[PDB]
Amino acid sequence: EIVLTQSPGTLSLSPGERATLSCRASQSVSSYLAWYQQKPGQAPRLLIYGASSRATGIPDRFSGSGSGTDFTLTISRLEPEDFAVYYCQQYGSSPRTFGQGTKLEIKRTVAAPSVFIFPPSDEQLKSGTASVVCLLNNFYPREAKVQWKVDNALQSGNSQESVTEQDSKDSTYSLSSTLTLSKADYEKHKVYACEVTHQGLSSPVTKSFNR
Amino acid sequence: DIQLTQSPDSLAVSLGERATINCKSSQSVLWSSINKNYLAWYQQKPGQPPKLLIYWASTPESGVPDRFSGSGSGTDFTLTISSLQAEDVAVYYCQQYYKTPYTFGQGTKVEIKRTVAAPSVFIFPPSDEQLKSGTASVVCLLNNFYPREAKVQWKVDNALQSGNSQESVTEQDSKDSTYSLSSTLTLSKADYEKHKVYACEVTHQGLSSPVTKSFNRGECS
Amino acid sequence: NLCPFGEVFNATRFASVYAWNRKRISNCVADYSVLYNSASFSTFKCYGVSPTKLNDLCFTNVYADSFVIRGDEVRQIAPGQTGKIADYNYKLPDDFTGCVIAWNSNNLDSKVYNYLYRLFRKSNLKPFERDISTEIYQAGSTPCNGVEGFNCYFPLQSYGFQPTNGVGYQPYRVVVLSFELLHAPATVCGPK
Amino acid sequence: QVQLVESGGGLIQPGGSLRLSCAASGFTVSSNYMSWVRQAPGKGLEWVSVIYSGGSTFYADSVKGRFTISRDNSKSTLYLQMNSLRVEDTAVYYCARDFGDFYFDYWGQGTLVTVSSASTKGPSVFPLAPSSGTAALGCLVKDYFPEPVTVSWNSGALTSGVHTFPAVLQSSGLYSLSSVVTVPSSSLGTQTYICNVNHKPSNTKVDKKVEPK
Amino acid sequence: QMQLVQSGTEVKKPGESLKISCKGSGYGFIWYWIGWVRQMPGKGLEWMGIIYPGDGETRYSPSFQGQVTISADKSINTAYLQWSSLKASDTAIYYCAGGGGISTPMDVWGQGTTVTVSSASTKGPSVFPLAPSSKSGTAALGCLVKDYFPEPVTVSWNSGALTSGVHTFPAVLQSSGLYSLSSVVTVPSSSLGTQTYICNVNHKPSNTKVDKKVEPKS
Ligand SMILES: *[C@@H]1O[C@H](CO)[C@@H](O)[C@H](O)[C@H]1NC(C)=O
Repeated sequence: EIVLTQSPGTLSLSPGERATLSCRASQSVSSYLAWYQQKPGQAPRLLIYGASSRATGIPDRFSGSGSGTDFTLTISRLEPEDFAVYYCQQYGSSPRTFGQGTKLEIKRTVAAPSVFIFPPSDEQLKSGTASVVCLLNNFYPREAKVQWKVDNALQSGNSQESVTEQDSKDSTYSLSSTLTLSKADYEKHKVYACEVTHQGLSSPVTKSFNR
Repeated sequence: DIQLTQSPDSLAVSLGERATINCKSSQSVLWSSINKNYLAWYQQKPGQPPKLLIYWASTPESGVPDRFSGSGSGTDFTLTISSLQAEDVAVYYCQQYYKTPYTFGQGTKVEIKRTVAAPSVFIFPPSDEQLKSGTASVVCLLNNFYPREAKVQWKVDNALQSGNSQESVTEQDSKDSTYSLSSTLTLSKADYEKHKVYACEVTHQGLSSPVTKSFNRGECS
Repeated sequence: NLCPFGEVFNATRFASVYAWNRKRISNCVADYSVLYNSASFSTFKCYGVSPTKLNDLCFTNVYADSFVIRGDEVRQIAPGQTGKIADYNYKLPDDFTGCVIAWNSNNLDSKVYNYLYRLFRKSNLKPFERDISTEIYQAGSTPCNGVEGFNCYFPLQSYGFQPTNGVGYQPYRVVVLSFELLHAPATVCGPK
Repeated sequence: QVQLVESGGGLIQPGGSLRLSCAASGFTVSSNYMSWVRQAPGKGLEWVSVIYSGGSTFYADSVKGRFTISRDNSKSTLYLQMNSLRVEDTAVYYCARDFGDFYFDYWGQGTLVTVSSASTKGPSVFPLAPSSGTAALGCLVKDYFPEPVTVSWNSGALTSGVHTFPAVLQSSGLYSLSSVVTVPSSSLGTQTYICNVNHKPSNTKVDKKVEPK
Repeated sequence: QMQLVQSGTEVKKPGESLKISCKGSGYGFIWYWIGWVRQMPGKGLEWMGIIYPGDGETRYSPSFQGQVTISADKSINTAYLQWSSLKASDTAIYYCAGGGGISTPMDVWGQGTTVTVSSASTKGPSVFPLAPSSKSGTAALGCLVKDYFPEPVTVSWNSGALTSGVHTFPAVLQSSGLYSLSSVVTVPSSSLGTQTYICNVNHKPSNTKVDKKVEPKS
């Protein structure tokens, strides 16, 4: 088996810049390399074959180079939709193998999150479980700190977070943190607050409600 | 999984006579493009690895004496040893190599046939040195007999024993074509000293009536 | 009156496997020993007959098939095998009686190359079939009118023989000896 | 124009069997190499099997003896039979047109194969009501298995401002998900907002209306 | 002509792993396919499998497909037969053979490798006399070699001088897991008062050497 190593694992650039991705081979494969692009929730698309020939329908800003053990993919003049995971595949020997990929996100101006809090439904509350939801809408960069505080007591271990992939026109992220509790534990406190720390906020933003 | 069955399992031929061994194939082993049957005959003498005697069912391997011949086709093949000699005593196998997996015959034992020779029977009581250990071994010896088939029965105080005896047979002697046999009766020392008469009774084709060799425990001259 | 096995094995240049060469050998005495106890070869696989009786058996005709392939594909030159070479370039019959002799040819056929193999075919080849078509391969229902394009590919492909490659990618020269026996007088025999 | 559309993904117990189909358009499947390439959740691409133009078949070591690739020329379809699935085989399987056992120039949309002993469970949909500029509302789709869940807003008429989050696997062994929308706070009394949730593994279709409390 | 040589005798306990060797020497090992033959004590030949050392092509019997493994190293011209967990079932002699191709007979044979797989452990024999009966023309005497493991033992008479009339029987496997043997000799009974008959028993696995004198009882 021949391993393909891609570098870097992830790369972040602004639109209009150049992206250079490297694929290195366990043994030499002699221009028998292909490049694929995979956007979230979609299938891979053939970008480059023969390490240097461009597939049909692919814009000229994609270019392939290299041979032997060293290969390079260059995407010029980045467009907010050119952002996806890029895979190198070798067809020198059997079995054919892929690299883990290089994820390429887009760089944009810092955007503060908008914070909303949702108390548990009455309908779910009749069931025995309360779910408190905190939403951070349209922020950048991805790094954000979300803290659940119940009557100003910091909660731990009963929350789960989910982040969207980059919105493909305005390049923001959004995040959901859900705090799940029994109805007995839920009706044992009064104030439920969600505190958000992010680079785009001068000080943390707290959104709270009373039961 | 082509199967091969040879017949007979055993064969007794006198010096200078003819030995015939048939091998029947479950399926045909004729390679129609080359028009040759992919069948082989091997000889294995006691204690030695098999030797290739004949390939392509009839072509003798280099150095094999002319008295060996191969015959047959389709599903029926025969190995023929004309003028059997004492060095030809072995087990003969037919093997198919038309297709993988290769398969062997069950084997054909070839011994020399000679005039009937009665065994000479001897009986050995357990040594005093062995009795100190806790187990007694009585030995019966049948020396220089043919044919190989012989019946040996142990009697302790005229009571027939069962399940406590083991037999051993030599290979055919290469000069007089006789066999010899050992029957070992193993007992506790208590059961050995609960009886007096120990007898080994031999039935063989060369004896007019059964021969009994006995001793009395603790008897002397 | 020896048979010209040297012209085959010691040939200056070898054919590509899609257009494999065949030399017919007849009315001659074949001394296989000058060929068979050379240890030069890397693979010497025989099927239905052993070389140790070849110097001393007889056949109507003998065929020597010459070509060049890769290491990964020398295993495909055998009966009951599957793969690009066995299916689209050179196929041996299941009842094949002969030998496949292959040796590494990196010194001679690898440069810091010209050999090709068939990449596309709708149906596998029958045993001992030779396809030298350069017709454009039609992968769709639209005809191709003889130019490469969408759903129409060139059926052949070049080997990338470079000396720095791994042992599997190096060029190997392969000779297949087939022994033809029919209902006719035998014309190729050994010293015996 | 080339089209590859897949069929047959679903939940299956370990040791069970499943058959994936890939209907093909725009080329003749009987004269082309075709392959099945799987992708584990959150992992890379793994080539699984290939069928040659001449009918020859090849498989990867992880699936040999269990997977069988096949083709129907009278239905223009590619099939993958699996027979003895393990939980490590859980992945999205992609149908791909193969250029001579070299590279994959056209791909299908993929179908998801989940191998788990867990039972199918339908989701429960709850409202996330708007607060007392811009306001946010949404729907919480909780306690379902397996994936996926498809959510719309107003039967596809509302697409601007919507964020449906990836599912998170609770410690229950079940999945939960939220989809939210950003709308003018003028609108809440006037406009009616309904989320349409569809979980086909459970045959569940819920149209849940959310409004301020 | 080509020549095969195999590895030495093996004695193992059940559950152990084992790998036996067969090395080829000669003119044209290049085209030789190496097969493996099992022969259990007193039974016929069973074909196990075949390998081509040049590229490692291997074929197995369905009876042996999944629980042995046949390997080869072309650099030393050696074939290998391997078990990962031995059973008592596997006690046999294993022959490596060679033929000049697939669907060819096996011209070349190795000497064989004896494999004994038993729960027993090494024990020296105990040697007892089978004394001549108290009748002195022809007499029979012998040695009983009991309770030893593993095979083999060598028995000689008069330090190798006595050979005519000697019958050393094949060893027998007792239910104890140990072996027993007897060697007898017929001699004139003139001799019995004059000549002293000593049997020498050698068991190399346990480094046991025993000389036992055989005389009539007193
Ligand atoms: C082929 O060339 C080799 C190497 O020079 C030589 O040893 C061999 O004799 C040649 N064969 C013939 C038939 O001339």
